[PDB]
Amino acid sequence: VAGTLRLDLAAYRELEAFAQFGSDLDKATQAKLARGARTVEVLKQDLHQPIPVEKQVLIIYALTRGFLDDIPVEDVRRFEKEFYLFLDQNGQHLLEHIRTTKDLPNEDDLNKAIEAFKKTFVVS
Amino acid sequence: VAGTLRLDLAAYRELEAFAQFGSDLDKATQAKLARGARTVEVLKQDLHQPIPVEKQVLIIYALTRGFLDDIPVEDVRRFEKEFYLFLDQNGQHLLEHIRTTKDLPNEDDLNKAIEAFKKTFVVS
Amino acid sequence: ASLRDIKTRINATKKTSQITKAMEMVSTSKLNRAEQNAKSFVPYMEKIQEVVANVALGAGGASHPMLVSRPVKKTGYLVITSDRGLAGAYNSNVLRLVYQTIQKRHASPDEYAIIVIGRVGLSFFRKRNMPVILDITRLPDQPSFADIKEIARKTVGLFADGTFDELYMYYNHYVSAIQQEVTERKLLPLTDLAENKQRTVYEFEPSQEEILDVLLPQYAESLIYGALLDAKASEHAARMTAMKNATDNANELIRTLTLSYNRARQAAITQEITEIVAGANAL
Amino acid sequence: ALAPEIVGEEHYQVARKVQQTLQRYKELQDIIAILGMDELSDEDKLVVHRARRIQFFLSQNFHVAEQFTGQPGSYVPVKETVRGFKEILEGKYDHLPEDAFRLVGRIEEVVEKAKAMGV
Amino acid sequence: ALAPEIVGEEHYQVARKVQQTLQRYKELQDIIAILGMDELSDEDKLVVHRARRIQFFLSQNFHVAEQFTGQPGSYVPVKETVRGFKEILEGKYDHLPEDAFRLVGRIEEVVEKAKAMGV
Repeated sequence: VAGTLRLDLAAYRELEAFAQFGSDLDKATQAKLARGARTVEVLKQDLHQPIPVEKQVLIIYALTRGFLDDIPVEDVRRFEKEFYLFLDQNGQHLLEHIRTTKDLPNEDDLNKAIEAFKKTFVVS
Repeated sequence: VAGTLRLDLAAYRELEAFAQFGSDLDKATQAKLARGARTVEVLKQDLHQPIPVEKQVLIIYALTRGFLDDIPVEDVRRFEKEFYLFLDQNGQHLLEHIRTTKDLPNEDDLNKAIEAFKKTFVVS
Repeated sequence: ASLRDIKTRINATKKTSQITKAMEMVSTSKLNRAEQNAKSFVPYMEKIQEVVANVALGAGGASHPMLVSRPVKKTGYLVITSDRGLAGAYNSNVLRLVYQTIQKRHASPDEYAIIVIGRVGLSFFRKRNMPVILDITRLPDQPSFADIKEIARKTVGLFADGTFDELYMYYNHYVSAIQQEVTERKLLPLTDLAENKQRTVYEFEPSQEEILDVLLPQYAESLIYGALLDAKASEHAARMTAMKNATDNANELIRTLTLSYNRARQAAITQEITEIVAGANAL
Repeated sequence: ALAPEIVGEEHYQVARKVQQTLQRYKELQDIIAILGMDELSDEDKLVVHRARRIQFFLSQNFHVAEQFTGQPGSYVPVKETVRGFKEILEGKYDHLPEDAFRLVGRIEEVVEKAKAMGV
Repeated sequence: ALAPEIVGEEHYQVARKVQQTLQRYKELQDIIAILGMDELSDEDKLVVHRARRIQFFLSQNFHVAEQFTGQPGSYVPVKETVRGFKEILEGKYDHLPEDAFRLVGRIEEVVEKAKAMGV
């Protein structure tokens, strides 16, 4: 997932020089700007709060596959926190699989877990 | 002839910016862009091949007197190359006149010589 | 600051100048293509108006020149704006004048009525709370009569059947390519005309009234279309001048930042030379 | 000492939001200078509107500056500073003139000064 | 070495044309980003269509990148690469997706990758 993150962030930073010219641009450009802003909000982190890699990979997957694109920008931090809490009680097999095999779990199962959490998430 | 050449080159270098969409008659397309384009084309020179001052005078006079208005921009170089040979073949009187007196020859004689050459030239 | 500090801002401002100049060129070509439609439209409007000059005179009318003038009930108002900004106060003048005059002359949402063209008008009226009835979100940079024809027909039909009292259009004219300003005019009742009679006895093959009843709506649509063409020309001229002034200001900033950078780097260099000389002298 | 566990989460949030708004206002200066104020988006206009007022409200009249200027000076508790800046951030005083905030103490003196000027 | 008699007339022609197309494409990024590419003239849109493919074709998979990616490398002769660029310029491959041209060797392998992805 890191390659996809790099590509998205590079496109965002290249296009950022034009975001000063209003909110009306080519229809793909504002979507790219929204994705870049969401990545910027995800990469933020508080002090003395290290994150295990098995949770980092999951949240970056959720970001990069577009599961986060319906959530507004200012709710991303709360989404990440609630998502870690949800993963603590459910989908523990995902964490164990990643932690023991250094690879992503079943594709369909991960999507199902993301959808299950997105159902119980609440938006402001 | 150098003074006449200078202004055309300066005007073209000034108006190079608006080349994509020119519609204001000559101010945008004729004798302000086309003349400059042909000037730039005749100022190109091949490597390690100098040419005599009389032939330079002939070609610059031809450019400035509008005798190249009909030639396409991509054929001006071949026009000049053929014109040098035509001069060597017929304009010995004009070339010797310049090489001796350091002055331009008769206007009508020179114009009829270039018109005779244009009769034999073929556009590609 | 540092040379490293200065270079980034110089780069950003140079890129801004580039973009503004490119947009200025595009607006110039758009204006050149935009004036052609006004040239084509003038004969149609004049030829319809000259027929009106004898058909619509000497008669009571079909409630258009009768001045039905219902005092206050959602009398219509036409607002024509752009869709993209970068035009300076072009849209601001129109929206400001419309809001002020309509708030001065009207005070009840039932007395109010607005028809808006372009995205920014809707985007501003969402900040406000005005009762919009219909809209056209976008129009190609070379709008034809047929492009706006259906909405013009809808609005003129709403004027008909007594639903709408009378209409005013608010849009920008241009004194020249460099100056653009606002006008408003009272459209449907048609209080002014001129009188000449050439075939006044018999131009009326079905009848006098019937041809007028359908000729008037088409005339009003033509008037709205002409106002639209003038608004488009004003918009393109406004973006031309706005980008020109923006590029000029950016170039001024380039000049100032460049002088500062060049003067700072020389002080740094002479500091380095002083250090070298003193170090040599110490031994 | 500017850490949440030391001064309180409310204080930390207010300080960080103030600094963020000021940094955005600083970054917008060149585009304001070249492209004009009106070309700014609706959010950036609000950012500038709040940022100028915060920048002016940071000023204060000191006791020992009574010699330079006739104003007697003021002493402002941290709680009052936090509450006033929070109210400014949430847009309670967007309609007051800019000069009302300059060189005063607590938030209420801004209201009194605006009333004196007629707001 | 990029001279007509050193590399050949065809090689010089192809290289000069590729450089011209890329340089022209460099002027349209901001315009395309701000105003939708639909407002550009028809020729310019086709120029952009070709420039994207040229840029993606300039990349190549290396033998030493085996460790970095897991894909074996390729060696492209100069005659084959100039013919491939000439074909792309003259348009007998405008019907393929741009993702096909990335990190690949000869022009035939581009068609093979496009067929693999399902064109």
